[PDB]
Amino acid sequence: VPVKLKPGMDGPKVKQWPLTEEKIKALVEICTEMEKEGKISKIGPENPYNTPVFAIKKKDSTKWRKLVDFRELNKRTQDHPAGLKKKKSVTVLDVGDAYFSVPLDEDFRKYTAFTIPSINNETPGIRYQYNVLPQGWKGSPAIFQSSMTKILEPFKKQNPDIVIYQYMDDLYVGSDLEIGQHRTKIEELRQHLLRWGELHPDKWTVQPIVLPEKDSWTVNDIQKLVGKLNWASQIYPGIKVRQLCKLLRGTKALTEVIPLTEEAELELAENREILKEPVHGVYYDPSKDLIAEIQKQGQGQWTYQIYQEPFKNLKTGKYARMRGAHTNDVKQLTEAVQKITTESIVIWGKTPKFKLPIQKETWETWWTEYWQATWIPEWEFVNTPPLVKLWY
Amino acid sequence: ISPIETVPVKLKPGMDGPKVKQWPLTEEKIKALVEICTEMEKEGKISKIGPENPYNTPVFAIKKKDSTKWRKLVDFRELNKRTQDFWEVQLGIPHPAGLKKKKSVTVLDVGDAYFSVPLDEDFRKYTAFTIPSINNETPGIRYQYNVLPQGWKGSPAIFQSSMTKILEPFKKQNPDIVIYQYMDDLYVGSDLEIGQHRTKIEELRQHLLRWGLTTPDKKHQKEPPFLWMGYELHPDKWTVQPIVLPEKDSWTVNDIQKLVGKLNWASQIYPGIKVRQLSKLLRGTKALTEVIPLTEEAELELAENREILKEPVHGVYYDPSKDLIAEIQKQGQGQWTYQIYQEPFKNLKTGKYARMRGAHTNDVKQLTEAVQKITTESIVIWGKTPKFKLPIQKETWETWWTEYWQATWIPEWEFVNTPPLVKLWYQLEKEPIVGAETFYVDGAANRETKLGKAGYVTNKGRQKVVPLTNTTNQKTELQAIYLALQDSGLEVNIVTNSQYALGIIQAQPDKSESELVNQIIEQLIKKEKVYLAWVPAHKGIGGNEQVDKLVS
DNA sequence: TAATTGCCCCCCTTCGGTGCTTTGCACCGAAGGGGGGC
Ligand SMILES: Nc1ncnc2c1ncn2[C@H]1C[C@H](O)[C@@H](COP(=O)(O)OP(=O)(O)OP(=O)(O)O)O1
Ligand SMILES: [Mg+2]
Ligand SMILES: [Mg+2]
Repeated sequence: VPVKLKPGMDGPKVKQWPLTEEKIKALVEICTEMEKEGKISKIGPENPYNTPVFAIKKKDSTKWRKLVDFRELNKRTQDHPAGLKKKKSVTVLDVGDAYFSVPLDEDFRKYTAFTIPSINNETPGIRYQYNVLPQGWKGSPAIFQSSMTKILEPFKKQNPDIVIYQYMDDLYVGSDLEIGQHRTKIEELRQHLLRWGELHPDKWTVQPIVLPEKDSWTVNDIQKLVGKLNWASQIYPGIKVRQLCKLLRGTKALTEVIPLTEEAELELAENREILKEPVHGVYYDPSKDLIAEIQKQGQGQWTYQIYQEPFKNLKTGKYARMRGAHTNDVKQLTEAVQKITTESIVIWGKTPKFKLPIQKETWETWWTEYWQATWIPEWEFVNTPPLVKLWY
Repeated sequence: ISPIETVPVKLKPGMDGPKVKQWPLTEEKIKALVEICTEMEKEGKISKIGPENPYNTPVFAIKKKDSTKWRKLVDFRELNKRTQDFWEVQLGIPHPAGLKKKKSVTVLDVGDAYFSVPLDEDFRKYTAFTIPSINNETPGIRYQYNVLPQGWKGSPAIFQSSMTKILEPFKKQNPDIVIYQYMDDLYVGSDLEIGQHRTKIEELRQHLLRWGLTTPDKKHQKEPPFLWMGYELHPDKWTVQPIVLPEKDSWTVNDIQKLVGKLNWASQIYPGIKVRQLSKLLRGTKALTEVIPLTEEAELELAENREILKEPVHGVYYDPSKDLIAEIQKQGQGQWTYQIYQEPFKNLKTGKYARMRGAHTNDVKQLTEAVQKITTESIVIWGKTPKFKLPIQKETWETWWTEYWQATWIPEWEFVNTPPLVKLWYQLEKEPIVGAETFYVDGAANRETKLGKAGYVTNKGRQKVVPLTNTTNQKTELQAIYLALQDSGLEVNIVTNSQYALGIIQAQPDKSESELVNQIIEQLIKKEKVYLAWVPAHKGIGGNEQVDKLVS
């Protein structure tokens, strides 16, 4: 398939970040094996393009996997079942290896260049380019789509109740059957793929905005409640404060107990009822991009909002490791990013643009040590503290 | 020249070769260029050309590290602008601290490194140059490069790739030989006996000669100490080659820049090097020849750095069977030193961190940044992250990273009780303080007259409004919080309508680039209990709207 | 005004771009200077 870049695009020119010794050794072994079978070929410096590369150790798997960050190439390259989210059990299968069977267009190979670094810069970095369809590039599924449909046709017709979606390197196959029956179907699908050459989206609850409940309210409590309601006014038009604001009249001590008036109590009940109901008027536009904001709430708790336009959320959730020791904040944030990306792929078929609540240097230093997925969402870093925790 | 395959190079689309005239050259330079060009023409490294070639590029000569020998350079800036882009394969600089101890060591250099690698034929016409005749009259001799020219932006990457290709078979046949290659410089370490190591060295030299890469005996070092990449390598230790700090009575901007650069270079093995006071002298200066007097803070720093540099220090070689340990120490004014070692008092490496990232920071954030810098440098050099020894209590770090809104982490670390400890100087109360006085502070400023006002209306009737000149709205809000802190007791509750001031203060800074924030920090440290509360500004919340007209 | 070059890593300062709500302020990357290497 003669792939092309987007009109007016140049090509990826991203520098390689340093890697640990074990990662470099694994990459050297993997790339030697790949070059032996012609999947990659050594290139020189006259190729001006580059994408970063690293290695990951997948979930409870002792085998290293080479991962290429094709985000710039994916953005520069010119190339969804609505019932999958409603399924009962979704299993994600890695079908990336198949991509190594179909060659890649010659004129495009130069865009897949990458550089393996060296420990202590003992030697200049070793450059390779892909001869076959690489894992992580968005054009690889778009080129292997025909073969994927050909392979899956004997399965989908035999199992019409199983919904199969493909994103990049991952097959999300979902069913409404029993977990044992689901595992049996997964084994059948494996065998079918070999011969032909554990999500639970039903439990994806939203995180609503809850006002606090108290038998005695102070001036500070009413002030915080009024601020929270003022913030929610942008999300739920028709929310009101007025009487609560009238309660905060004059200068009073923050610890003074102020009784709730009848109008204030009635309006608070109305406000709670409005917050209970979901926001109405949000529709997923496939043209616009997804934005996922993450907030750290402490005690191993994180909250997130996936939205396409500000103050109009398409999904609100709360990732929680519930401490359990696990003092690593970067590991928790990486796991949250991976889970949110998987949810976004299942629900909308698109990875979201992440607004990570972390310093850039810490993320680039440590994120590869905990990454388990074969895809990398685009992310930016927010350097502004949230005013008041309003999703907790 | 060499049987090396050329790297195909092309011009940028739509561009043509340079036509830059040769500038006049001195007679010494002309004679050196004539001799070099005659020798190169005899060996086929350059070829005579005539009217068929319309391109030209100025040439000149400089002195090499070894004097009495000239390096011929070409000002290929136009051709470099019109040359295709390359990807550089040199990703960094090897460090002696990353070297393992080897029984036998040899440092090799290849003679005329670039001139031994052929240049792409179709590109050769673009490398045309004219050697001017002595004095004048007779026209200069026009040549073109048949090999990699020095001064062309494609030469380094091409040479490095070619050298890697040349060294691949020998390294495959000799997996027990360690070869560090930087351009044409080859460090070769082995655990063999000296006789077997020299036999292997002769085999490597023959292998290089088969590719047209001569290794002259002048640049072939066989005995320690080895001069490698600016370092002196001994069998069990390494040092930097001697660093000569300039001794000037009157310092210009360029002299201060050179001194700071040399001190930064020296800080990799000399502990305690500080350059902050000297770097502050470079702020606001315009001309590189402007004389900057020392400010009696740069003088003390210079004296301390000189005293540090007086005593000779050395690093040790990496032992992969032991553990990497990085100790961090604070020095004040946002400066940190660190030592990476495997055994106590045997430093593999030393360094400093003094970056001032952000307008407002505290010691914990700077320590985290220093840890990140050390981690990435250690990953570069040794391929692994070290175990940290930090002057911060486990409780302090726990409180900071659990109460902070950003994700922060420090790898496996242990507290070390070194007197200048890292701590948070104040804590904001999570709940309002009973019995304490409550201030409703407010600040406004018109964005036309650059004037405003600020006040702290109190629940007990106290109030005060101050006018402010040349201040913005944010400055007025910060000044209102400062007012609240000034006229309060040891315990105070503060309510403001400024999320900017809240964002600044909740980060718990101890130093800032703004004097107002510094005064606020001083007042916060003075207090015992402080609770900061935000409130929507124009929504009738009493106090912050009861009398914000006072300041509006 | 001189001396005129190229690539790589680092630090320190300056300036323009971007973002976000608060058109001021904070942050970041590129480019200038310097050091080191070849
Ligand atoms: N100042 C410089 N400008 C441009 N290229 C340089 C410079 N210094 C070194 N190089 C490049 C070109 C050289 O061929 C290559 C190897 O460096 P070096 O050993 O100093 O010289 P060389 O190989 O030309 O000569 P020799 O070793 O015979 O003195 O690095
Ligand atoms: Mg040489
Ligand atoms: Mg050399």
